[PDB]
Amino acid sequence: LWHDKYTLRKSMIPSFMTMDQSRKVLLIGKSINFLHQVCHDQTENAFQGKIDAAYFETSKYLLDVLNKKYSLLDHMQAMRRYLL
Amino acid sequence: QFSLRVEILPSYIPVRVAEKILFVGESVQMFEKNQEDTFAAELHRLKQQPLFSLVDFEQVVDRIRSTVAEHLWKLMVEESDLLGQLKIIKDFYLLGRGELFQAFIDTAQHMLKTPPTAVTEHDVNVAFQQSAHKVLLDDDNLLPLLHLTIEYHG
Repeated sequence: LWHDKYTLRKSMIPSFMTMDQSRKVLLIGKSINFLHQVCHDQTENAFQGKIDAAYFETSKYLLDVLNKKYSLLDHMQAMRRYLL
Repeated sequence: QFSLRVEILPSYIPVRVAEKILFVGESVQMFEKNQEDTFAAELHRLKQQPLFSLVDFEQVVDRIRSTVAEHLWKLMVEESDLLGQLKIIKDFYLLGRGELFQAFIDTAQHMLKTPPTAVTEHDVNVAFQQSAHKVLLDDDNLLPLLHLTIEYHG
């Protein structure tokens, strides 16, 4: 649900959003869409501050649900002890 | 005793949740507080959604499912003691109390090597009853619940 189903449309980006800002929305939308289905969980200058506010909160929450409900880190260490 | 339908079931609905529905209901019809109204608000809420989102349809079903299952386990073990009943099945079905059978075999032996007739069905229920008393097992409970059968004439 990460590699596909999301495409940055180069044609319909408004001029008043820089090409880098358009990759922070495609990443906040994907971070919430993936948090619901697969993870199985449910919950200008002020404009630039809104994107970053929606970034430094959603992503920081995605790791918490991915380290407490699934222990993503505890598998990396365990996948070195045995498989390596 | 209800069933499920597949030839009429919707397309986008998976069979997994369909099975979940079939169990959460039959567990009520057979079974004849706050866990009743709150869910009604949840179901009504979905009726307001202008787009059917399966990813949410399950988060309300599974909670309802886990609540009745948690409520049913409370009765199937604590109130209606399953351990005692399983302890009965292991003893008699699976020959757990083998000491009862070596005496029953010792007595009800000649009356079974002959081919079976219409009378042998009662000729053993007594011998089995003579057995439980022969091993000083005195319990009017669970004693008449055990009835040996004779598959005769077919």
